[PDB]
Amino acid sequence: ATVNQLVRKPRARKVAKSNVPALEACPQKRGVCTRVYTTTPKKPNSALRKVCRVRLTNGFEVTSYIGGEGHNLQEHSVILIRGGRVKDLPGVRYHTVRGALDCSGVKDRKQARSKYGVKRPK
Amino acid sequence: ARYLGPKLKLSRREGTDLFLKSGVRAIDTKCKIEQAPGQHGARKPRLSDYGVQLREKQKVRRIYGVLERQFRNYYKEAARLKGNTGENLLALLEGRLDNVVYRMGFGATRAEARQLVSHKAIMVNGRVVNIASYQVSPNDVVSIREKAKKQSRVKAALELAEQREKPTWLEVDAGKMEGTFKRKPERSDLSADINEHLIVELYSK
Amino acid sequence: SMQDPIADMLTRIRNGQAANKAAVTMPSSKLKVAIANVLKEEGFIEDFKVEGDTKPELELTLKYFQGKAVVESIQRVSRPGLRIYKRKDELPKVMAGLGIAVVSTSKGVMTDRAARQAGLGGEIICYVA
Amino acid sequence: MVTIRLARHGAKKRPFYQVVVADSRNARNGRFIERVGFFNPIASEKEEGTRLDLDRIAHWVGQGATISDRVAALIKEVNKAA
Amino acid sequence: KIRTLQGRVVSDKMEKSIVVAIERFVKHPIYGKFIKRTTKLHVHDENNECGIGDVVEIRECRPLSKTKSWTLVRVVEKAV
Amino acid sequence: ELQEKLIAVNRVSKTVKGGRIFSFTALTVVGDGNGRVGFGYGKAREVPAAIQKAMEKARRNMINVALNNGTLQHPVKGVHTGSRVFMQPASEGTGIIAGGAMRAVLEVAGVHNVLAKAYGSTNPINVVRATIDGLENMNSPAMVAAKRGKSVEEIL
RNA sequence: UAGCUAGUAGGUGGGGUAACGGCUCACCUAGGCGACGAUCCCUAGCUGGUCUGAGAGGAUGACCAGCCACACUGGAACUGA
RNA sequence: CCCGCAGAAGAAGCACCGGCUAACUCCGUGCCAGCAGCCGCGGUAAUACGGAGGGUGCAAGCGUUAAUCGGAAUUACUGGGCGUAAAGCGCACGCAGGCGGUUUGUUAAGUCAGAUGUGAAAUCCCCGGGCUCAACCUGGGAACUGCAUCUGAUACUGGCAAG
Ligand SMILES: [Mg+2]
Ligand SMILES: [Mg+2]
Ligand SMILES: [Mg+2]
Ligand SMILES: [Mg+2]
Ligand SMILES: [Mg+2]
Ligand SMILES: [Mg+2]
Ligand SMILES: [Mg+2]
Ligand SMILES: [Mg+2]
Ligand SMILES: [Mg+2]
Ligand SMILES: [Mg+2]
Ligand SMILES: [Mg+2]
Ligand SMILES: [Mg+2]
Ligand SMILES: [Mg+2]
Ligand SMILES: [Mg+2]
Ligand SMILES: [Mg+2]
Ligand SMILES: [Mg+2]
Ligand SMILES: [Mg+2]
Ligand SMILES: [Mg+2]
Ligand SMILES: [Mg+2]
Ligand SMILES: [Mg+2]
Ligand SMILES: [Mg+2]
Ligand SMILES: [Mg+2]
Ligand SMILES: [Mg+2]
Ligand SMILES: [Mg+2]
Ligand SMILES: [Mg+2]
Ligand SMILES: [Mg+2]
Ligand SMILES: [Mg+2]
Ligand SMILES: [Mg+2]
Ligand SMILES: [Mg+2]
Ligand SMILES: [Mg+2]
Ligand SMILES: [Mg+2]
Ligand SMILES: [Mg+2]
Repeated sequence: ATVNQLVRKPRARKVAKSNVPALEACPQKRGVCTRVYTTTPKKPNSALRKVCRVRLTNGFEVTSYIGGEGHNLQEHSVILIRGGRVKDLPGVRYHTVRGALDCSGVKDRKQARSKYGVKRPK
Repeated sequence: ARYLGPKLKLSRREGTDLFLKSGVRAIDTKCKIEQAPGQHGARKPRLSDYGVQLREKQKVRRIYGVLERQFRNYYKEAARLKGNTGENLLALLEGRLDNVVYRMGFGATRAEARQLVSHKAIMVNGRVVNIASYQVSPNDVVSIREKAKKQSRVKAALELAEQREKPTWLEVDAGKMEGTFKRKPERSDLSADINEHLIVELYSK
Repeated sequence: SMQDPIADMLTRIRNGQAANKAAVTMPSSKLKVAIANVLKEEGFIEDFKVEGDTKPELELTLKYFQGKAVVESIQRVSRPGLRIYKRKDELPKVMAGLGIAVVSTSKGVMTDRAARQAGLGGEIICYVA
Repeated sequence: MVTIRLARHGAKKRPFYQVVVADSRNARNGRFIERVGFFNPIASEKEEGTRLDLDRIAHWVGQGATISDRVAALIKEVNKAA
Repeated sequence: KIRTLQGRVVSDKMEKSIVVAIERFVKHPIYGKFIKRTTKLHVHDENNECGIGDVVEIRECRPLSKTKSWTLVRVVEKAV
Repeated sequence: ELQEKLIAVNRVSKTVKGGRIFSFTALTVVGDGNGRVGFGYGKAREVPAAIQKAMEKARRNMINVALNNGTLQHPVKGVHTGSRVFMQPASEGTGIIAGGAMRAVLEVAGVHNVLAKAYGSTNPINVVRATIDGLENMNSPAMVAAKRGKSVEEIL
């Protein structure tokens, strides 16, 4: 605080770590599903949330949510992951992209289709 | 790039008459102007500060037929220009070529005027200008070209305009079908129902 | 230790005004006298009086108007831990020109307005409002 | 050597040449010693379009500066017009 | 009038040469405090005339060694 | 002509043997648009009653403010316990560049051109209190002339 | 990361360079750098600028222009202004 | 770029609608399926999930993800703090360092003033001009808060001399 003190030792900028470090400042990244399973939510919620532990092209082993109702995923299924946490799966920091490589678009969706990789119905 | 939907729908939402119809027939006869559009029109929720500002901005945008990016650019230009920002914005909007054509009366609505301008019916200083956003300057003559001079729509529009209140900032010759844009209008010259201040606050959040 | 006599003087003035003291006394110095003179000229104090020979004492007579202190605020600016010097274009306007800023220039201690008129900057001693 | 030449500027299909003194080795729009005019080949009527600071050009030539053919033509035009 | 700098002789051991601190009283970029900064310079001095602690005026010249591109012009305040 | 506007309405609870007792507090601010501004803090079991109480309180205990041509007289700071506030006069046409509560208080007071910021806490009641205090303290050049025993022309 | 440096620091004399110079060599002196961070480690082309911000700052250095370095990797010179 | 031809003809989507945040209803499911930026929502009357109708916002784009600054006075020079919220070394001594009562003289290092040189062009900004308008291009200015040198002022700070 003292001007002398500042001169001696200046003020440190608060280095904020990223909350999506497997992306490595990429907007998406490709990976292979090591394992596909369901998991229980946190204490204000009950569900069986679909999630896949995925090995990324850059080495990282992350866990990724699978949004939408139903999915055509299994082991050795090449997917694109994006940023976003499930607040209620602890330690899940990434979403799968519905409507990418191995991942199919959601079946029978008419709204938020762009978010779930569904093509425009006739 | 243009709104192609229902116009009285827009008017009902705003509350006012936005002059989206020629004004032959009253808006009360063409629609429930008092009630807002849709299932939940018969309800007036209490509007937030943001909401009121947004509504005013929407009103002005609908009145002129400007989409948001263009409108924002207009606001920035106004802010840059010296003097009052809201006033400047209003002046720029007025300056637009489709608007001047409408004011002169070479179109019942601004939509009609815009159509004419796009379709190359309007000459600015003896030079066919095609852009509706073209800023008209002071002392600029703007005229119907002869091929569009035979248009029954143009003559009908002139009649309607004669019914309407004439603008002080233009001088128009009905037989010649030419009008001189003498000067950009002042805020006292434009309509009082527009609260430009709300727009300024909204784009200066 | 005493490390800033001007600051001490300013503090004394502030405390006197707070406490409704009629006069405030302190060890006199030439810089202090100059500052006091500037203050009197601008009308933030009623008077000053230097008294004594070996160790002289400055006695300022403080100024009140409606029961309350005339010098609303009085802050040191330049100080031993951190000197402040400004150029003529950078000279501050205290309270948007209502209050004065005592500036030590090459041509003696003067208010900011006077300094600006002359056309020279200097050590910004204090703001007074 | 030092030369006096046009540097292409403007937009596609709408060239605007800056007349610059420059060491011949340098690239067309690169490093240059002095900018001694401009030339606007699509300039309309009731527009100047050309402007060469002739005194500076004379000085550089005196120093020993070569002149581009186009720049020479421009100089000739300026002299005739004036 | 020639460009020249003054400084205290920090050392005079290396023969025909002295080291001359040229303290400058700069202001801090951010905090605005005035900090004493120092500039050591290897100065050439023929005849080994300078002592330690001596104030000395120096000018810049063609480099005389790996580190030595200054020469002394006049000594001042050469007390012990 | 006594323009008034309610800044914030907040529900507060008391606990009793039975259960919780809710009630509403309304912070309003009135002013004449020529200098006079006053805030009021009313409490009642229902919102309209609370607002009325607040309005009455605000209408009384107003305070005069030295305005120079619809703008501040000089840059002024103001504090009230957590709420430390800064507000600076600005050129005609700038508009009120001021937070929520702050914007309300300034507008009813009658300042048309200000640059404000609320530092510290932004708790509406405290922030309003801070702004009113700052506005009140702000003196005019006639005031400074009177204090220093000079003409206004000597001070400028 | 607290000590580092023997052509190391300076001198004299030869040689060398288009040019000053431990650039190089022989001898002499024992210096020189370092808490105003030497040395060591990690990262990085630099600038005009760019984005943001009321400003002070923060981040950044694609495009355009100035400077630098490199040309499969490691050395070397020749020709030549 | 202009002229002519035919005919509304060939040309509208994307997100969202519990609060923040502009925009609400019905049905389906029933802590499931699912949603989610935060707070949260769903356990059989869900404006929060999914469909529909209606609406809101942008529009040849609209969302999502990543990234930077802002808000964030949340590293606080401008512009924070430390009794109890995070924060006074357990206490002292003391080198470097930071700071220094009062008077006169001197110097002119800091400081201040003026000039000169430079601070490439582009960029930013101002007044113009050219593309039908805009973007874009462009003329002239302003700016480049800097650095250096010379000549001054000497109140303050520093140095030196005496008190
Ligand atoms: Mg960390
Ligand atoms: Mg739950
Ligand atoms: Mg577009
Ligand atoms: Mg030799
Ligand atoms: Mg030799
Ligand atoms: Mg690299
Ligand atoms: Mg590199
Ligand atoms: Mg800020
Ligand atoms: Mg590249
Ligand atoms: Mg090379
Ligand atoms: Mg090579
Ligand atoms: Mg290769
Ligand atoms: Mg090789
Ligand atoms: Mg050759
Ligand atoms: Mg050769
Ligand atoms: Mg709402
Ligand atoms: Mg949704
Ligand atoms: Mg059911
Ligand atoms: Mg139901
Ligand atoms: Mg919701
Ligand atoms: Mg829904
Ligand atoms: Mg900050
Ligand atoms: Mg704090
Ligand atoms: Mg504690
Ligand atoms: Mg203790
Ligand atoms: Mg002293
Ligand atoms: Mg000392
Ligand atoms: Mg000096
Ligand atoms: Mg430039
Ligand atoms: Mg033009
Ligand atoms: Mg002195
Ligand atoms: Mg002295």
